[PDB]
Amino acid sequence: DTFLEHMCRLDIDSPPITARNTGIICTIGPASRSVETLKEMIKSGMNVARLNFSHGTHEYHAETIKNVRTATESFASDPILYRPVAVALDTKGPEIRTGLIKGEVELKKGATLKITLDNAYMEKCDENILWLDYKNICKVVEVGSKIYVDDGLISLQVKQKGADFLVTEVENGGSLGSKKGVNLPGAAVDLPAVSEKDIQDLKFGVEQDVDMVFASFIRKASDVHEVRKVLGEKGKNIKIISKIENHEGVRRFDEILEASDGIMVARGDLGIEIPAEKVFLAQKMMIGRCNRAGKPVICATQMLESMIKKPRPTRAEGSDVANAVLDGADCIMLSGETAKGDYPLEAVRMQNLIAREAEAAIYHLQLFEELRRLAPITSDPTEATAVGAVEASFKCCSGAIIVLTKSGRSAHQVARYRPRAPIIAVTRNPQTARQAHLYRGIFPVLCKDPVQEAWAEDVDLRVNFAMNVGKARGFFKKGDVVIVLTGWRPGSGFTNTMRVVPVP
Amino acid sequence: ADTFLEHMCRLDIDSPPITARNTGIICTIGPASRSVETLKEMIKSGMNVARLNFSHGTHEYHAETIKNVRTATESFASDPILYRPVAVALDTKGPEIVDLPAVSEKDIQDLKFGVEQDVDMVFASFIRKASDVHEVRKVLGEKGKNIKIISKIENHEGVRRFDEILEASDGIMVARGDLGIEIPAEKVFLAQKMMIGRCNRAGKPVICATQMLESMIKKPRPTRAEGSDVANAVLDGADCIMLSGETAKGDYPLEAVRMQNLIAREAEAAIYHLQLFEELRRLAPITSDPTEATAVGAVEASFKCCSGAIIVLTKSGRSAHQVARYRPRAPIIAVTRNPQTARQAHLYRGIFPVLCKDPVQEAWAEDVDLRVNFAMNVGKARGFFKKGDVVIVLTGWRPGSGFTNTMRVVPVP
Amino acid sequence: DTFLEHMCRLDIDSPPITARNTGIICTIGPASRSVETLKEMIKSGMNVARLNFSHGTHEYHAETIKNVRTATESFASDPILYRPVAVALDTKGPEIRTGLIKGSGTAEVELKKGATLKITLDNAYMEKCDENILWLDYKNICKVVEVGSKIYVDDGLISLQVKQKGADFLVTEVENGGSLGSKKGVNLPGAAVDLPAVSEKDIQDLKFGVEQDVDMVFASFIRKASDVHEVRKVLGEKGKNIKIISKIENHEGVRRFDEILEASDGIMVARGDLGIEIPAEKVFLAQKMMIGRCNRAGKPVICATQMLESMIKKPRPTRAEGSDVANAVLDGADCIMLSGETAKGDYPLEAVRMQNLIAREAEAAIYHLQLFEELRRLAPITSDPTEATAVGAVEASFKCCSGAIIVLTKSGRSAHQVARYRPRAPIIAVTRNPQTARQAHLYRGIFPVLCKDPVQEAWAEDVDLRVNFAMNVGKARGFFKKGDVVIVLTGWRPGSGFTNTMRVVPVP
Amino acid sequence: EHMCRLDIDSPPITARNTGIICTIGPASRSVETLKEMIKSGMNVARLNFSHGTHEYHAETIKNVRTATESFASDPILYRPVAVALDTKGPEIRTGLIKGAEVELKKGATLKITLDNAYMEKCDENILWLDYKNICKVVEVGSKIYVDDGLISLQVKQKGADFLVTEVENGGSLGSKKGVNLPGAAVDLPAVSEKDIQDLKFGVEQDVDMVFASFIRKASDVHEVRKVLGEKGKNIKIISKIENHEGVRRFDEILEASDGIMVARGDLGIEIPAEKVFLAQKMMIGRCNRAGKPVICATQMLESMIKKPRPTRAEGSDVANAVLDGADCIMLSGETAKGDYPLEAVRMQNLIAREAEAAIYHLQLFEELRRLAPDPTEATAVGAVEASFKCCSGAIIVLTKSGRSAHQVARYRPRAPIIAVTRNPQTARQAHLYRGIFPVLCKDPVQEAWAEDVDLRVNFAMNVGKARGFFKKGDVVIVLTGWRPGSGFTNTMRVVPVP
Ligand SMILES: N[C@@H](Cc1ccccc1)C(=O)O
Ligand SMILES: N[C@@H](Cc1ccccc1)C(=O)O
Ligand SMILES: N[C@@H](Cc1ccccc1)C(=O)O
Ligand SMILES: N[C@@H](Cc1ccccc1)C(=O)O
Repeated sequence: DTFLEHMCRLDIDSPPITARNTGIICTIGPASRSVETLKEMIKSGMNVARLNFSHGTHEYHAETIKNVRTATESFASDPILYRPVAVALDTKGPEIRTGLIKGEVELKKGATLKITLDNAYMEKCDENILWLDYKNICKVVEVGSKIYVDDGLISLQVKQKGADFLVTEVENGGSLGSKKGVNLPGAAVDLPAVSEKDIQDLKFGVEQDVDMVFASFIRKASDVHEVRKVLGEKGKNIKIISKIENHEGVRRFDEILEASDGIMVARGDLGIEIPAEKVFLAQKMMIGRCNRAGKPVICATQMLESMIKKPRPTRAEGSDVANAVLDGADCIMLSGETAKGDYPLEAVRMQNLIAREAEAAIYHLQLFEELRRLAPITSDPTEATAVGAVEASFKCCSGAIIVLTKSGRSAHQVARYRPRAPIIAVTRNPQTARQAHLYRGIFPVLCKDPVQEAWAEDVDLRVNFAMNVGKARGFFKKGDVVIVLTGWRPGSGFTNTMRVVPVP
Repeated sequence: ADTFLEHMCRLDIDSPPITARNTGIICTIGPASRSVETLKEMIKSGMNVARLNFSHGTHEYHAETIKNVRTATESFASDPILYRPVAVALDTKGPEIVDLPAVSEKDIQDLKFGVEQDVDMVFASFIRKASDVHEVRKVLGEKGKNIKIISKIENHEGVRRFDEILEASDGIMVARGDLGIEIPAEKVFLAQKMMIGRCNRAGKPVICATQMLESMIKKPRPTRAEGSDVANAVLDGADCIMLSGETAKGDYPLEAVRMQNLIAREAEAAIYHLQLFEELRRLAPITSDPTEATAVGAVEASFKCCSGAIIVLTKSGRSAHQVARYRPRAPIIAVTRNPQTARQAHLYRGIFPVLCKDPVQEAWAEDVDLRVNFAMNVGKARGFFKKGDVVIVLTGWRPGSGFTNTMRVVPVP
Repeated sequence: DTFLEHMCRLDIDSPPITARNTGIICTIGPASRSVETLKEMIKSGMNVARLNFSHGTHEYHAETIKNVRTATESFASDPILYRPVAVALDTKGPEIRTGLIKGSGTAEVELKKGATLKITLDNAYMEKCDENILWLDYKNICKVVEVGSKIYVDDGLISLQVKQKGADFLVTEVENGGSLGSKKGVNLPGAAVDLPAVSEKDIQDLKFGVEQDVDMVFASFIRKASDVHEVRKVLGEKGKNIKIISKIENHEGVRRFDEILEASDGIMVARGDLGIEIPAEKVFLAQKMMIGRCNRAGKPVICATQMLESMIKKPRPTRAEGSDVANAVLDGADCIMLSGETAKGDYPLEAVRMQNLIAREAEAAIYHLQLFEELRRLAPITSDPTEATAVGAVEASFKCCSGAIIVLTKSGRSAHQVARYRPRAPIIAVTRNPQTARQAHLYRGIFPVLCKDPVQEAWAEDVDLRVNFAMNVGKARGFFKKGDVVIVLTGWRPGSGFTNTMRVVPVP
Repeated sequence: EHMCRLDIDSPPITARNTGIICTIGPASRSVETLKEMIKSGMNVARLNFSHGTHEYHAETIKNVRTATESFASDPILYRPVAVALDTKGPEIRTGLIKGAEVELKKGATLKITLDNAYMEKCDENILWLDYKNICKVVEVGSKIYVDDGLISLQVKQKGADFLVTEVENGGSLGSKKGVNLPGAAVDLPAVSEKDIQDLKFGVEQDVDMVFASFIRKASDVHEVRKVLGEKGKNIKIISKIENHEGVRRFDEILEASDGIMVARGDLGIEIPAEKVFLAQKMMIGRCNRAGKPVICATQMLESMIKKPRPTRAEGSDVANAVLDGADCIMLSGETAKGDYPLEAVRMQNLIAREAEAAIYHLQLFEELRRLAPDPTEATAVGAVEASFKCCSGAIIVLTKSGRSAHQVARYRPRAPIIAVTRNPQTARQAHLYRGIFPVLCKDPVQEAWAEDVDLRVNFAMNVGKARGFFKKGDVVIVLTGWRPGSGFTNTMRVVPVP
């Protein structure tokens, strides 16, 4: 009845029998590359596998994808318990990176550091000289500008502008390693959004059959469509997730969202570009707008960073990941925790626990009450059935909303209204089953059975397939009642048929 | 905005904060912030309550600090319009290494010292049950009966028996770091949200402590994860935010106070006051106490006739406290001649307490107008409202009233 | 959003664009028995034909019923524009009547105000009544009345108060004076009269209704729940599908309304003779209470008597009658019954036309959204698919501003449960059962249509044909057009257990 | 819905919140009868200036005030009684029957004449009326209605000074009966010479309200306001809507008028009889939205002129007027010339008290809140809002001009509004507004302001406990100013009943 009293009833000693509705995306790297480890990671709750193309070769990532798909299809023998695992391609984009250390160096406060463009010191960086790959650096920043190196752990101040160099004073010190990312906040970064390397990697994704692309450093709508053109006709089905990681992306969010399939909120990279006391507002703004438009939103960076070396996360991390879920994030991404961490499996397992516990603190009723009031007054048959199905899901105490779909668009439209009941998406399309994980609350199942001659025989077969899996995952028992969404005729165009069927 | 989602959607990071910072700021005063000149700058920056950790330091050491807090505070007493009341808190040591005594021999000595030093509130450490709260109440006695007891939840048993503690206490402190080692980390946020929620329902203050801005001890800027951690705590419905080592021994104490003001004022824009009040009105037991009736009616009017503030003429503070439990968007200007209640009012979120130093007029009605006019001048100076605006004034009916039942819709002169 | 706003922007110069959703029942007597008149009455609005079995023999009514069906089936050649006409049998019921005054049945004796009068059960006085002595055919008068009770003679014009009780005699005091004729109705306010639910004639009349294949029975003078089941048992297994509408005619019927409603299919509020029993300042509350309780239950309620009585002699009704009928519609009544206006009056056609005008004007004053909003919260929590799909269809009817709700029903039940929640859009009940199409008129909002097409062997095609049939009628009646969107409720597979399927379909 | 919870056996547990206006004629003129009428529930006494001399009405007013001030000994039980003046206006009236009523039969021929020799010789064949310009404004086929529309005539032949009509709807024709000409450009002045003399007499008699007959446009109300002028600036003008143009140009009339009377009987003749119920609901609704009193008149308990008990159709009609949101309901011939005048007022009190049980006050308030676009208004909303929240027994309002209490009644609370006033005229005028229980304070003004309020609140608290509005332990809401000689009624205090 009230959100306030809903928070008052939260018991920590009471185990949560609420399904972990958010999708877990894991960055696959050197520590989780093997087939055997991936098998366990899928069981723990991995839904999407991210491949970071900032490092490694095409051949390296090709073997990674093979290991991901081998571990996934090891459960294909049992379609009742099978889980679709999506493949993701994270682009490098316009990055500025440091060189190599001669022979990690320790930087002291107030010390003079010379950032050069001379390729003689490319692989000879020390406590005095530094090299980076952005040739137009002295043309974009003036005297007094702040240069951030390695997650913004090392901060510099330009004392004097040079020709092919920059004289900087160290404000924040630390262990400066090789090949580290460089940030220039408030600079006219004139690097292309889609570099020549990005064009190579994006086309490789088309050939490796990726389900989604995480496009880095997206600043405007024209950037998104440049990624759309590179994917072309053969990659028209691949979902483009635009990563917001600077101030311009926050400023021009409306045009980015309207051009993109989804948005990734990189809170670490954003925290360096914009002031720290404003990042929480940007996260809550961007997630809320993605909820309004009904497009997937992923939270990345600074999630469980402590789990790279320790088998347990801290308090602040557990609270921060949970608050992202409460904001309305569809997915939450693990970076170095699963990529190169000492405890990759535990990083996935803890994420399942943190997200599942956050589910109890979500007041679903209000979300649907509010989303239907902003839902445009339309006569769209699918949209009217989507509202009606979620409306009926709350009133019938429904175990699930079974949605029969080919494209996924009808199942995605149900997810927009955020129901308590999990949305079982029945499909024969393997890609749309993988891509369904981007959305919160959608439980995708892949029907392997052939298309039945009669239309009614096919629907009842797919409904009974979803009924079996829903009972297997404990969503609903025998005496429960669920909602089924289908079309009316073969080649319908609209998923407008809603029926309230009791579970056999 | 008609919608909480719409309220989140319209948020703009480039837009300067329009709403004043309703959250309370509590600072641990130690070696770094002990000096009068530093304390003066913290009061200007936004410090409301001064904390003294009795885990270390002698009674001589703390009495010198309390004197310095009051030396810094009373320098602003020259301007009654701009003067800010600063509360003095006493954080008791608490038994450390369970049926260990609720109040140790040192704690009893420290508590009685607080009564002598005229402290405003006690942060009772390691509270596990209701008998622990009553034992602290016993030590304070009749001389410290107006001192507020804020129970510190630090263990698993503190969470399990929270309801008997809250009813007995005057307020609650969520020690998040201390709770983090006692219970699993993936559960602390739920415990934090439950406690803050139940405190909001009860009408009793709630404070968030430990692991707020720990990085500001050595660095002049916080990590963005801390900025989120502080903001969400405020967004849960917390009244006050407590800084520990950032102000006590850290290298950047003044910067920590200013950063606390910036985060909490930014988190203020993400708060939906329409939902908070409507839910608190529904869940509240329907009257029939004339004050609770007038408190609800005033908060509803603050939205309906779009008021700039709620002026409350209170003596003990309880009236402004019962208006604060319903969470209005407009600030609650609590006018009082009592210094202690002006100091203790910072515990409640949304209250701007002002100390009236004017003499009591022989005619009651004239004294009310004088107290109201003072609140108008303060409100205009703080930029809460202007001449054209309308405010809601709350008073008692006659000299020596048991109720604050009188309500006035009054245009600003 | 405001109900007051609706009243503020009402215009009398503006004709009603809102459709008349409340069913019209007409009594067929001497003035309207002719097929030609019955043809014109169906055109004007008539939905249900009422036969008053209080007068006229079985032979007389059988011709009228035949005449009603002759006039109805003349429009059968066009399935799109055909309107089913229901047959209603109004029973005579139990009635207390006096004897004859001093011989002849035309003789009339004056009665003093404040004088003593005696009532006897001795049958020797049955044709020997005067100023002092009166006779009643009710043999059990003494055991239902007590000292100080009221006895009303002839439509409540003569009131009496009993002073002393006996074994089979009553001495009474006269309060209301006037002339007293022979064999006239007697009323007992607040008294639990134990006359049998069905009279010996009613047993004959109810069996006759089954033989004439009636749709509904207006069971007269219902006082308790067992009275309804008495009529039910008489109609038997053969007349199980005949709807029983209980008539509330006295104080006991109002007091024991809940048990009557839970035992009946519908309710009739006969305000006229109910006004004789209970005081005038309480009749309107009884009317508003009973109609409200019927809406919550989801069972039809009809208002009767004192409707357009002036139209028996005049071509136009009075203001008070126009407002009285409109208020009854606004209370939430499903049907509105005409008595002497259509039966024995001078202007039976002008009466049916006027009823269409008032009931259509009242529809504008009704705020449809609120009716559903208050009925949604009061609906007890149930996981029954048939009721759960019904709430979703009415939810969408306001959401996507639908032209109509198309319901494929066989027994009527599916359409009834949708009508319970009162949507603005009409409920087109597509049925193959002729009786279902006729009985549906009892519910407000239901526009029944009779599909005469053969059952298509492919189930999906049989639905599409019935849906396209409703789509054809909907355009013809002007409920919706090409651009509009409608809601369709169906089963799932041939011989479905529930009507669980709902569709949002555009109009071709 | 609380409609299902209604019970006819249980006595009404709520006060009769609507006002009762009774017409005073020969059958209720006496002081003895008037006393019992005030006891039975009469609030406003209407004087119909269509009949009787100025000498006749002055004695009637005297008798009303003599009967009212007999209860003045007990200020707790005292009820203020208002005096109303109903103007004649543009009326058309028949002549006098020679030799008594004549029988008019359907199909017969009746001649309408303007001959002054025939003005007192009216019969079955010939009939005289006072409208001298009837020939110029009426046409062949036009309908002429006589005696409140009971008798109808259709014009068959026109003449220079005569009209030949056919009797369409027959009946019994009395003397000096009212004549209607629907759809005719009646060039009779809105304010006649008699109307000027009657209004000036009203000011002389110190009347509280004027019932303005046959108002078609806004300038008709302004013309009445001019005749009252400076001396009668505080007399409330209630415009009667009796014709079609009054409905068409309603928004301009309401703006110029203090209140509205819905003459349903006259309206049912001038417009189609079926569309009247919509007009009644529209005019009441617009009056409730504007915060001005609306009265329902004519065809209330008409059968009570002859019978001691009304029909159920009359009871259901009178109740529905209240249920539409009417402030007052007026009796005409039932109390003026009827055989049972006292019983008519008692039925009125019963019906309106029973109809009160079927009103959902929370619905009305939540709807009137949103349509509202000032400290006095803001405090008026808050008082009604709180009255539901703390189940208040009453809303006590200290008022001088009455406006403060009128602002409260506008939002239609469930709790009775007790208006404490020292102004006698505002105490009498307060009956126009629904849910306002006016009470006249005759106590001297206390030197200390807070003392004057606490004494007045105690006076209202004694009245409320006597009327059964509340008791010890209940909660009331008090509305006052802040100081003596103040602007706004912005003070709201919640006070428990001792
Ligand atoms: N789609 C995710 C999360 C999820 C689980 C269960 C129900 C709904 C969503 C998965 O299948 O793992
Ligand atoms: N109570 C705190 C915060 C606050 C400011 C302004 C209004 C309300 C609350 C203070 O006065 O400093
Ligand atoms: N069922 C009635 C009334 C009605 C009309 C239109 C829509 C709904 C109901 C008829 O067919 O005439
Ligand atoms: N105004 C009328 C009716 C009324 C009675 C009681 C309460 C409110 C109104 C009177 O005082 O007599």
